[PDB]
Amino acid sequence: VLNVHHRSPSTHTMAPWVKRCFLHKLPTFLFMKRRQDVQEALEGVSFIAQHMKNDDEDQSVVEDWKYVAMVVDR
Amino acid sequence: RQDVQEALEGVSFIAQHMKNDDEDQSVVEDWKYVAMVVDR
Amino acid sequence: VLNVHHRSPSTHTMAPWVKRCFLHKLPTFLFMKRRQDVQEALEGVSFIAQHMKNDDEDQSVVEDWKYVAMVVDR
Amino acid sequence: IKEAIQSVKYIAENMKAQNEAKEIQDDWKYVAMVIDRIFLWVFTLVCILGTAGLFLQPLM
Amino acid sequence: PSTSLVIPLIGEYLLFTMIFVTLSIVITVFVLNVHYRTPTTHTMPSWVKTVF
Repeated sequence: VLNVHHRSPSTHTMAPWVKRCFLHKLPTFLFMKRRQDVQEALEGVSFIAQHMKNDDEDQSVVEDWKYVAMVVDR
Repeated sequence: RQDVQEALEGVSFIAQHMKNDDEDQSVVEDWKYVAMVVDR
Repeated sequence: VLNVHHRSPSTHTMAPWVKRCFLHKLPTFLFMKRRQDVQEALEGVSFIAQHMKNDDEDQSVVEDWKYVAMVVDR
Repeated sequence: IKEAIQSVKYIAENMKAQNEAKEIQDDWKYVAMVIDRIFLWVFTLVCILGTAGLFLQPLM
Repeated sequence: PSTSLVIPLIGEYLLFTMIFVTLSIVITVFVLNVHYRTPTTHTMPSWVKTVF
């Protein structure tokens, strides 16, 4: 249960059965309850927004792994 | 024009957030140096 | 050799003799080889860029301390 | 005026370089995970083979 | 006893397990050195990109 705490999206991928099992049934079962120069600037700001959104997605998945490890621990 | 006004407030909020973050980082580095002095 | 690994740029100053000794001669000897609302927005973006430049410089110096620790270790 | 746009370009280039460095560090972590798994399987097979061939089989 | 005629199976098993656990720590120090490694201090080779 310590190995499934440090899983990241750059190494592993969460299977759909551990999606649907360790997040809905058992946490409710174990009482958890949860002009040209201006054009390049828009490209840079869009790249910054895409990078921060990808960072938030990876942080959400690693928090999901931490919650799965907490449920298996309990 | 109404869409333009909130972006400047966003930039000002980012500036104030990073300034407060740098002040907190300076204070915690000051605590680390105090620990180093007491240890020596 | 573990003390010199945790030396930050904010609390220590890298002397020129460790520059000339543990970075050039010994990594080759040991085969290492390495409008008042509008105007403040521009000043804020300039401040963000200068702070990221300073952060990159301090990160480079602390990685330089880590490399000095690695050379002394080998 | 142009300095702010060049600064945004600098921020974007810095974040791209940091992303590529993080990719290289993830590759270094993944090759260590691969070496860890292959030696797990090798020592599991050697341990089971030793406890079979040296401990139970002659002593029965 | 300290009879050098034959060795017990349990002492042979203990020696076997001690040898392989020592080889396990000399493997795990290598994988800890491989793990904590950055591109600002080391260059990653080309043959390690295909094999490992």
